[PDB]
Amino acid sequence: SFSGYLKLTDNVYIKNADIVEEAKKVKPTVVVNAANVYLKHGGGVAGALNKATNNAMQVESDDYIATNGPLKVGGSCVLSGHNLAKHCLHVVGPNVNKGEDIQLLKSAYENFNQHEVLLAPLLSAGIFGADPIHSLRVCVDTVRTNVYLAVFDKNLYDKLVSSFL
Repeated sequence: SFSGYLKLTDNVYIKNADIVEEAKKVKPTVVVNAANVYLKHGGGVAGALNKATNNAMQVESDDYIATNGPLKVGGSCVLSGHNLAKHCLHVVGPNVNKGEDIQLLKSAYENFNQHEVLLAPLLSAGIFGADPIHSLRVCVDTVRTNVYLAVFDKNLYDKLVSSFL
């Protein structure tokens, strides 16, 4: 199962880890992708997860968008986890760099409550432009299911743990 995580709350755990490497090691039931509404997995966590699937995630995602149209900011869809997990929960956090409402971050995290346990990144962090300390706070105040957070950046991980209220 999950190893090396620091327990933050009853249900939230955190580790300084590459979520692709973590998914390949654990092969969890659900890995969360930091998706955009178009499921265009170009960069950040989405680009890394997609590259690990040899682009199979993108091919599957393009078929999903052709059939269903784009997701909503704050929304999600369940697709295959390919070689990384049983399923991938593609969750769209607001992209502050695209001028999207930060209030949608709580709605984005609510998608995690439909899954008993998940391996996930901090939503709207990184190239999505939100403050990762705020994202962690929304995560622990919104998610009630067991979430194992992988934070790629060591310096950010230390700052998140050291400032956790």
